[PDB]
Amino acid sequence: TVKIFNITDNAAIKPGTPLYAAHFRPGQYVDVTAKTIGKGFQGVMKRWGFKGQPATHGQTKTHRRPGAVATGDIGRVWPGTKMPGKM
Amino acid sequence: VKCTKARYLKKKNMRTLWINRITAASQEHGLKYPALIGNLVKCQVELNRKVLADLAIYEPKTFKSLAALASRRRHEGFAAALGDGKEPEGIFSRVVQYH
Amino acid sequence: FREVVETTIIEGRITATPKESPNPPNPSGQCPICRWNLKHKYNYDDVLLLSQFIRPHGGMLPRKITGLCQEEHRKIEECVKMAHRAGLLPNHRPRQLNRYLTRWAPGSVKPIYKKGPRWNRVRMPVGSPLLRDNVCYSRTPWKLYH
Amino acid sequence: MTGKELFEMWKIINPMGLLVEELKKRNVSAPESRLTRQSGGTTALPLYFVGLYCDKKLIAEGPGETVLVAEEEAARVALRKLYGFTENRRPWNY
Amino acid sequence: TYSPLPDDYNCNVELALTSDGRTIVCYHPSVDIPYEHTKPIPRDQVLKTRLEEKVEHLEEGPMIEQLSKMFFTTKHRWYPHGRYHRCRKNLNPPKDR
Amino acid sequence: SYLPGYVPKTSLSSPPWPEVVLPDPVEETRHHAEVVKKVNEMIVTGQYGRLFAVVHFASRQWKVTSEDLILIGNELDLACGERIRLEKVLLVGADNFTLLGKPLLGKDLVRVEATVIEKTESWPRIIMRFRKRKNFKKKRIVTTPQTVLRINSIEIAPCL
Amino acid sequence: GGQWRLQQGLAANPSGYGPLTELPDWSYADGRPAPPMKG
Amino acid sequence: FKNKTVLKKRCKDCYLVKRRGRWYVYCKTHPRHKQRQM
Amino acid sequence: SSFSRAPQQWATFARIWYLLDGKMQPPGKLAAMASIRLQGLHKPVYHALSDCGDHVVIMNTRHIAFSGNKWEQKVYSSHTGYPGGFRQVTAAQLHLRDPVAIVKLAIYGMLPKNLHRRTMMERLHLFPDEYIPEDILKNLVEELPQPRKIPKRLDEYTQEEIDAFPRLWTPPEDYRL
Ligand SMILES: [Mg+2]
Ligand SMILES: [Mg+2]
Ligand SMILES: [Mg+2]
Ligand SMILES: [Mg+2]
Ligand SMILES: [Zn+2]
Ligand SMILES: [Zn+2]
Repeated sequence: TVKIFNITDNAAIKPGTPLYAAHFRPGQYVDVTAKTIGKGFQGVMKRWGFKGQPATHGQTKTHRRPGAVATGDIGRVWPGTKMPGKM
Repeated sequence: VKCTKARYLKKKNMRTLWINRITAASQEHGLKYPALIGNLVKCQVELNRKVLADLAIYEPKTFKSLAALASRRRHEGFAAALGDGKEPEGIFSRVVQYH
Repeated sequence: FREVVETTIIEGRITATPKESPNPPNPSGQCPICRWNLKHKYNYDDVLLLSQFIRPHGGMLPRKITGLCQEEHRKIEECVKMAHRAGLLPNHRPRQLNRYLTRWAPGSVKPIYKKGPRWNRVRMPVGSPLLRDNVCYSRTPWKLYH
Repeated sequence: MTGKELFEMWKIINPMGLLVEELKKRNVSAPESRLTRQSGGTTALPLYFVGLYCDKKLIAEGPGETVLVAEEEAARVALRKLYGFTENRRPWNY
Repeated sequence: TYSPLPDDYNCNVELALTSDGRTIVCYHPSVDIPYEHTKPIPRDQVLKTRLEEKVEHLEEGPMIEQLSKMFFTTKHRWYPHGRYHRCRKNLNPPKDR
Repeated sequence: SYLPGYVPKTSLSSPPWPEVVLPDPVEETRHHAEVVKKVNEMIVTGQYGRLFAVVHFASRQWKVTSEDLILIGNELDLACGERIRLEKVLLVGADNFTLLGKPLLGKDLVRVEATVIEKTESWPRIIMRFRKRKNFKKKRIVTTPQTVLRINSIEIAPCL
Repeated sequence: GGQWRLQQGLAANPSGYGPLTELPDWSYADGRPAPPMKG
Repeated sequence: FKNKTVLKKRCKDCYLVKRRGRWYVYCKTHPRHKQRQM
Repeated sequence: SSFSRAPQQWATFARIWYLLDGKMQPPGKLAAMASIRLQGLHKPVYHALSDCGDHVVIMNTRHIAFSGNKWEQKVYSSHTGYPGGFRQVTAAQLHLRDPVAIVKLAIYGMLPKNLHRRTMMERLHLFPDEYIPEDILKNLVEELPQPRKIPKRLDEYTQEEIDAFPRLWTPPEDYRL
């Protein structure tokens, strides 16, 4: 992996140079970016933490489904609506 | 049914195209389309918009002559309006009469 | 004119002034503008006239001293505000967005977030209703609202 | 032969050569090419109006997409003017 | 000293009226560009000068963006068309003058 | 000494357009005479080629030249290949000069000569009327007669 | 320019009773006048 | 301040000032008289 | 013209690079004339199907001027379609963020609402300040005249005209001013 770090002009280091752990020091603060663990296609319960539907009390095939996705007047679904997908 | 109404629409659109091209050439000579048309009529040249566009495209010097004539007629009209008296009518403002 | 000097000693002194240009074209006029034939022939650009009528620091001069009739005074006042906002008076300053024909003070107008329907459209004022009656020199009157 | 161009009927290779030969044989200074008009130049669709002058007197003008082809077209225009087989010439009398 | 239009871009227009006043005569000789107004025409030791024939193959995207930059258009003109339109095109169009 | 009516120069004390003074009639008339004489001697000498004309014909205005073709939307009571003179010339021109009628040029001044070369019919034209939900539908096919005229010559004569 | 033509007395439509519309459109090349037009 | 359509002076110390494009009645001795045109 | 057919066609249908200056000009008038040029309505051979547009290079777009209070009245509205994408920025804020956006939007609004609009906008070129790329400067022809006339501030007046304008009134000798 190659990553691009934004530096000021006084921080330029010659290309080809080795970087080690001691570039940081104890008692410091950093930010760490990485690809999170992929979960594949996931439903709203895992992807967005919806409450779902109750198990018993007559429910037909719905325990883990999104409820209404939009309102009646909107003849469409808003962009950015929380729907199942890759997580 | 459209081949029948498109006849009318074709006539109208061709006239609009002529007007647009005439306006383009007139503005090229610094004149405006209403001024050009009205003053040509006043000068008693009855060229229609089709041939005016044809001259603007294919006969640029003749079109510049026409624009000059219309501009002169407009200036003569301004002069007569400001004079408001009984000064000589103007060389190109003269009307040839028929009986 | 007259100046006051402070040094404690405060004193008043008279300085040289301009007088009236020799021969007005209309001596019978009752107001400087009426006397020079300018009733409807000056705009916010005519900073020469406006400067003749303003204070050194951008303020207006009172009617009882300028000799102007209310109508002309108010038109001068409006033209002066418009010229100040346009920046045509760089030296009559107190104590970046290019504007002109600015009627209202820039810091006191709210944006038109909701333009109305095209039959009750909220328009944007331009120019001045006081200068509405200026000479047109055109076949279309001034558009005071955009 | 009604409605065709001289160099559409009679093909030639070097109009500049023919033109300088004609000018030399009728005792005229050799033409100088100059850039009368120019539009674009850095783009892929330029327009160059190159004029041929003789003794600082314009004898011809020609358009093109490149300076060289515009100059060649100006040479052809000059040839047409000199030989009289021009577009606005007096049409044939039948 | 009066000219209806500026007299320096297309032709030297001179308007006239005949004596009877029935017709207008326009004299318009062309205006020629001054020579002064023109501009002059712009202007491995051991081996062959091998001809520099490189043609990098650009994939469709960057290719189309290069063409669009070159000709100041959008990408839609450059994207292709289907067999229906390709066959509907007239390959022997009428040609006047 | 300011005249009684002097306005100081403001942005709108004077009209924005430039002041224009027209030529005096006498000198201008002699100028017109000189110009007309020059054009006339051009015509006499023959310093022109490839005239063009704007001609009124069949309620239309046509910009024609010699060796031309025009298509008139009616029959013309003329046999094929017949020479006629087009007469209502609104305009005639050439390089460096053009003549303008008011509104028509004198027949002593210019002749248009044309030739009837074809008498034909147009391609069939469709007139279909339709109104929906009212069972309204009509179809008609027409073929307007047509005449193809070749403009042979445009001639001018010294008469200005 | 209908109003101006009216002010000069030349109809309003340039296709009205003027020489432009009333003179014969054509004539034979030898000079024989054409038969009158239907309009 | 109180929103009003018709502004009225309730004191002899009340004064009308036009600020920010709206009229105001300011009173320094009776601040209950502060009025804002709406 | 006695040109050959192909060069004649090329000359007739060639594109022209016009130059236009901002610098105290109304964005609307700039947009009107630029849109005319971009559509090619200034050419007498114009037709919507003839692709006869011209390049327009507008400069000093950072220094345009709005009449009236338009800087604070005029509101540009957009919507990122996510619920709540409705944003409205005054002309001042939009100008501060992007110095060419106002002129670009005006020309875009004035252009005809068909599929040629984006091609015309592609031929349009905008630059906020005096700097112009060298290739464009080498392409330019015909700086068009500015619509407005730049009313010439008081300190820019010369002494000749200052004294040629009459003084209108006689001040009292005893006024402090
Ligand atoms: Mg549960
Ligand atoms: Mg069930
Ligand atoms: Mg279950
Ligand atoms: Mg109509
Ligand atoms: Zn007064
Ligand atoms: Zn109070």
